[PDB]
Amino acid sequence: MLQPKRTKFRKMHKGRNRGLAQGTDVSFGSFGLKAVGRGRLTARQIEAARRAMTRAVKRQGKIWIRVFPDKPITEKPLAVRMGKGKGNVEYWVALIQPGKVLYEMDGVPEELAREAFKLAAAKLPIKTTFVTKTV
Amino acid sequence: ALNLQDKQAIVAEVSEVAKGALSAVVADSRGVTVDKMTELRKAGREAGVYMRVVRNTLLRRAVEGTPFECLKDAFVGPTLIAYSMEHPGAAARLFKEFAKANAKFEVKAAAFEGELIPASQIDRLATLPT
Amino acid sequence: MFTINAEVRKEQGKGASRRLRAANKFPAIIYGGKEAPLAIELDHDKVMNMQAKAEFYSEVLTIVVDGKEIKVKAQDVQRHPYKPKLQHIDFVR
Amino acid sequence: QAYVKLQVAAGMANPSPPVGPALGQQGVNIMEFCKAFNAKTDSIEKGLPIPVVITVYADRSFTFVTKTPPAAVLLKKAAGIKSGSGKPNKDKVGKISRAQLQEIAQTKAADMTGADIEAMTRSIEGTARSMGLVV
Amino acid sequence: MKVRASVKKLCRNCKIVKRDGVIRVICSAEPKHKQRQG
RNA sequence: AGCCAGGAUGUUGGCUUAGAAGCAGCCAUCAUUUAAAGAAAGCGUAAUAGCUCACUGGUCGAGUCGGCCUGCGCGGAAGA
Ligand SMILES: [Mg+2]
Ligand SMILES: [Mg+2]
Ligand SMILES: [Mg+2]
Ligand SMILES: [Mg+2]
Ligand SMILES: [Mg+2]
Ligand SMILES: [Zn+2]
Repeated sequence: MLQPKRTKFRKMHKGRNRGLAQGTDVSFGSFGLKAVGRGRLTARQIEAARRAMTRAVKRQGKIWIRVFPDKPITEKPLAVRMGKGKGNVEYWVALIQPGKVLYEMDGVPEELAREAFKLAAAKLPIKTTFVTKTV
Repeated sequence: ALNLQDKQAIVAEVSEVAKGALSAVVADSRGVTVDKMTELRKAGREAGVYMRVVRNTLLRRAVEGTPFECLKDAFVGPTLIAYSMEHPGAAARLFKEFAKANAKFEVKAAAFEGELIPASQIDRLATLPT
Repeated sequence: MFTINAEVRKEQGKGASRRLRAANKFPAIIYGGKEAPLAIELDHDKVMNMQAKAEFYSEVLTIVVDGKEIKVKAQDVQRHPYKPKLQHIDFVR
Repeated sequence: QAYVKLQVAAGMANPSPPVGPALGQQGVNIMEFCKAFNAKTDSIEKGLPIPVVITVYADRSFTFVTKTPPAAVLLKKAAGIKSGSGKPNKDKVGKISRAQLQEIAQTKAADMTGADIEAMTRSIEGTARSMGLVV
Repeated sequence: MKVRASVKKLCRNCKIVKRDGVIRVICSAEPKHKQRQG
């Protein structure tokens, strides 16, 4: 889906997720989807929200995906004891802080942007709000 | 429903009460598009563009399209009274064309309120050169 | 050409700034030129309604502070991280 | 009273499959319809649906409305086409002019509810651009 | 009556009203539209 | 918000089934003839008829409408 095609190291630490975000301003497009909650998006959820909003605006006007999954989250299997190494790497997540703008859009009306980002925000685990550009 | 359009229609109505000595009571209650269609088809057929079936029939926009003249024609404002003006002749038979428009199968609510054209009696005056 | 009423803020830090943002008055600074910077604090209602319309980030502003008018220009604004709120405004004379 | 605005092509009379009982479903049969239909089809030039509009009273005698054929089909005979083009902005079939439309719509003074010549002109050009003949 | 857990107007004739502490959508025309937040 | 109201020609848009009329949708997509006028916005329509409504006037006489930041609540909420 959305994974880095090459990495230095296979399995990464868990790490905490504290502090406020960076990409708060809507840089590229005109209408952005700002995550007000705090959690981890995944490659599945990012591809699901992107194809939902592409169906929503009917492929007119540019989409921007801003956060990209590059932190692998591993899962030990079932019927496996707790020892014996860190488990195999299954899927990739992208850490989100409060304030991260996830998707941007231009070449669409404002109201169609509202409907599209509602339709794609209902497939993401973190609570998100709408935002527009400013100068 | 919009301020500057209301003011410019007031300006058009005072310019056209300057223009036409035939200001006429058209008093529809159930105003038919096909009576509008004959009233506009004959307007384009024997006029230019100046003639309409104009409804600016507001209770206090008639009273401020008034104050050019006919300053006792404010009580002809309310109670469903409409106004149509047209230039050539001293109350030409297009008055009776609009009257036949308000009388063709209609609900009998025309009543010719008067518009104070000759400063005469309230009745129907069809005294014309013809 | 807007006229914003300011007030000279006494003490500055993390604490007094967070107390002002609790009491609905975000702080701001005015630098520029050879004169000293000045520590102003503003209401949040008026300046959010002003920065809605985009002439606020465009034209010459005017600050009524201590009675004396100051012509100034909006330079650099820190917004809230995840809200429609303002944190701080850099003003250049 | 007791009318319709619908007719199939006036090259055929007594048209019992296409319209038929749309004119004579009621007690009035189709014999005066076909007789006077041919008698009015002889006036306007052929190759056109020349429509009849029925009235009636309680005496089974009347005088119908003999109206001019549609400018759709006047443009059809003007361009030589009957089935013009499906999906009218994909394939190219032709382009028409205001003078020819004046020559077509000069005689519609007793059928058109329009006292503007250029209104009829650009309206029938819009009819052509919905037909397939993009002007 | 579809007993949804998120009632939502689906036309213009639908009216959201509050009986007994629950929310309901009552429609004048289509009885499929009638809902209740339960 | 009620309330008495009214509400297209080009045209019944080319099609293509079968009749294309608002309904069968694609592609068009405006000039009014302009109180206001929808190549009608929906419905089930054998197309056949319409109901409304979009808007405008009457009546009536003090506020009304929809978004954001919110405090406290509501539903979501089923186990021996
Ligand atoms: Mg750490
Ligand atoms: Mg961090
Ligand atoms: Mg502290
Ligand atoms: Mg009960
Ligand atoms: Mg339930
Ligand atoms: Zn409903």
